[PDB]
Amino acid sequence: NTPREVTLHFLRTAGHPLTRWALQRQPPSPKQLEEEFLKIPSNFVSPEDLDIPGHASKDRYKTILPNPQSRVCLGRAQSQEDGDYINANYIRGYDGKEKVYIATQGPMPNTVSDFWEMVWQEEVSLIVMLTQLCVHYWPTEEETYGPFQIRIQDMKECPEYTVRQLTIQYQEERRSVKHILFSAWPDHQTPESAGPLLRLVAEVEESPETAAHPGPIVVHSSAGIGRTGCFIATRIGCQQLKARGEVDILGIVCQLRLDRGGMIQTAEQYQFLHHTLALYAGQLP
Repeated sequence: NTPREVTLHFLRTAGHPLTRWALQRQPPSPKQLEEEFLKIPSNFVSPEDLDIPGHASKDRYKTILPNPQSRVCLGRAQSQEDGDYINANYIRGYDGKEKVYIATQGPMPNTVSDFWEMVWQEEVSLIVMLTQLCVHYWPTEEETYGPFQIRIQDMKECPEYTVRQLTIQYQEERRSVKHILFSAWPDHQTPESAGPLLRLVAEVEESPETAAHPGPIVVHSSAGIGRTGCFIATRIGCQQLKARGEVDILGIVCQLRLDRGGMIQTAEQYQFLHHTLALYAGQLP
């Protein structure tokens, strides 16, 4: 037994299944949830676990690093660019389905081109952005980012988020990307309430998946783990509730940390998950 095998074994086997009923009517107590959250290992990687020269200039935070086993590598198919590094991980969706999301930090001014390279390479058609009133990496009208031309076709303000219809063109090929900006979500905090979050999840679910093999949904926030983690854990929890009438929230969080260290930052965020999914249960047939 080493520290890492202990970590991996916990994340791989821990679980606390909650029926619709137990979720709505008899959840674990706030104290039980705090103690449970604290037992979940972070699965952060040490800087000694990435061998990527000069990656630090492309990280917003020195301690929040992409796990190499699930890291998104930039193959540079479209650029004369240098190495393969972006702080972003592939995230498994419902039932362990691969590459349903890419959790990444919001672009820094020097990684905007890398972010757009990733959107192209991975055939991303949906971006979910979580923020509070981070750069303006999309254009007002039209901008070129490296080899890519991005144009905004439409901008629609909803009560809780702004939906932008964008296009990305490389050479002859121009793709549609839907962009959803959800504000009023501070880092290390929860949304103001669960309703706006559930309506964000519904907005994502109702987005048209035209592709034969759909790309990953890009979810980002400042660090790419707290608000990013809450969002993705909420969607997966809704999916489990709807398909099976139960949710294993502890398992969901553990599975997300296998994909990217530190997903879901606070016990309060973890408690809000339970609260949010208790509400979603009530919408169910």
